[PDB]
Amino acid sequence: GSLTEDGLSYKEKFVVRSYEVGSNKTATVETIANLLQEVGCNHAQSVGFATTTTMRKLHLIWVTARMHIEIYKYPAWGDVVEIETWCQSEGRIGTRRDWILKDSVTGEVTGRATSKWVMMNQDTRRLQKVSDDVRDEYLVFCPQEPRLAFPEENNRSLKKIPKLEDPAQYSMIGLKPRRADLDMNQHVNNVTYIGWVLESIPQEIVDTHELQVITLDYRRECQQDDVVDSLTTTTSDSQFLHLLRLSGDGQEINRGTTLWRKK
Amino acid sequence: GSLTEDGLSYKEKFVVRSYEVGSNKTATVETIANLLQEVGCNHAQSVGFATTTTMRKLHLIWVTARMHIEIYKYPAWGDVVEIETWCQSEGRIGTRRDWILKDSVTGEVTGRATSKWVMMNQDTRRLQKVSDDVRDEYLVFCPQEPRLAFPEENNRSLKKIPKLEDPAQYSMIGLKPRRADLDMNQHVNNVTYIGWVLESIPQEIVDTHELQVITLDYRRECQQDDVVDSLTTTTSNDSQFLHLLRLSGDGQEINRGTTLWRKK
Ligand SMILES: CNc1ccc2ccccc2n1
Ligand SMILES: CNc1ccc2ccccc2n1
Repeated sequence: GSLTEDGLSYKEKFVVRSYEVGSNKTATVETIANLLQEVGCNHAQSVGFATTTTMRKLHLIWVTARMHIEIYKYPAWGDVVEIETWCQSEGRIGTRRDWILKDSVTGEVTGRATSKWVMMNQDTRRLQKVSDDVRDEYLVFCPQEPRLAFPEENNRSLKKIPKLEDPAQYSMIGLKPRRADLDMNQHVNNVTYIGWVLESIPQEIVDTHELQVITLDYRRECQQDDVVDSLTTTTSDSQFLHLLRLSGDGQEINRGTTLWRKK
Repeated sequence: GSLTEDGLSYKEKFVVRSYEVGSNKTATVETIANLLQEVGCNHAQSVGFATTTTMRKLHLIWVTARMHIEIYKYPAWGDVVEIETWCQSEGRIGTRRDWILKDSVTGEVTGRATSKWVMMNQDTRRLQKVSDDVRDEYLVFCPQEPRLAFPEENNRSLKKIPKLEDPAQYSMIGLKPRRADLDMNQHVNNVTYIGWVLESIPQEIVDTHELQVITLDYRRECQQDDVVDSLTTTTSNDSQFLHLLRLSGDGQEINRGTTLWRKK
């Protein structure tokens, strides 16, 4: 991988592995999400950066508020996929990281993703607006003119997601993270929540449809000793409304939507 | 990746990824196990397979009976590890796949692994001895003289593992696979069982020790709708454990194993 010529974005190639694919012999959406996260980590490393600056002194970190992914073609086992990523400031609201997925052989865009990140104190878990002096520290690594993976005026990445009402049509209860679900800081990896959401989709939908779009909001994290219930209701192509909540008190951890195309 | 000069082994390099590491910023044993499985798949693909034409006609497959891994140094996040793998027939008992892990920068052996595979009918799940027709078909891809990752006389890879007696010292109950735990054939990936075994090790041991050796026997598979209980008892500077995975309901054994950990 490497930064591009202007130093304002980063590209990296990946060969799809045997254990990274589903029953269609193409990369799962969780494998895609892991690759997006890996290229984001490599971009931050390449420019000297969690992706923290003088935020370390104040115990501040970037945390994901929303992840949105659209896949047109899932790469096959053994295929090479090229991913380009970049960041942009969204004023004092937070930051945005965008990605473009391409087939290396054809050069065709096979997917796109966007994510919204907010600044939070790692100890109190209190959010805060991005101040001047921290904004300037990473503005030199971002394009100044807007560059959006989802430009379309009125698009799926900015839709408001409603809260699923009980009773849910489908559910998968008692979900728990194991050590492989944790990152280097012992926190549950953001991609595990995508897996948990998908667990309540019936197997017949997975066997006859392909996931085209997933939008996921992150409200609160699941701790290593917490247990999660995954809830889904059809709202329709097939569309679903999703809700992840703690098994005990019913505390919301995530809400989302998925759109699936018939194969 | 590529086959070596004599075409009797396969090598491949991997850069350790950010999500592949634990709290020490080094590759987990499950990341290592996934890389061993990936290099085995690429070796089979490079020589045209890992079932032969005769095996597909008879609905026969290779299944893992035992996995044994020893790690001296876990590669760090961003490091390049080189893995060499090869196979050998073990007469009519089955096949053996071996691996050697090396640090690409130093060329030093940082790990080694060995696995035993048996031939089984895909549908009835009945094991069978390897016939001559099948044996000759893959012998042209294996070294003829013995080549062992674990040559030592009384080495840990061939030890008999006893069955853990109730009550277990430690346990993790209600373990279930999710879709990410399944392979392309919708079967639970062999590496998930390694994770499940390790789930019953206390966090204090993981935080103060490093896993040096793991030996795991595979008796039966966990189906997508099955639930597993993971059981561990200390058997021991070094710490050793006896492990047992069994179905949550009837207590049917799925795996048994041992781990050896050294103090950091
Ligand atoms: C992996 N995702 C998260 C989400 C929230 C966090 C809060 C404090 C520290 C780490 C965190 N990591
Ligand atoms: C991934 N491991 C296994 C173990 C046993 C199997 C039996 C039939 C078909 C596939 C199998 N896969």
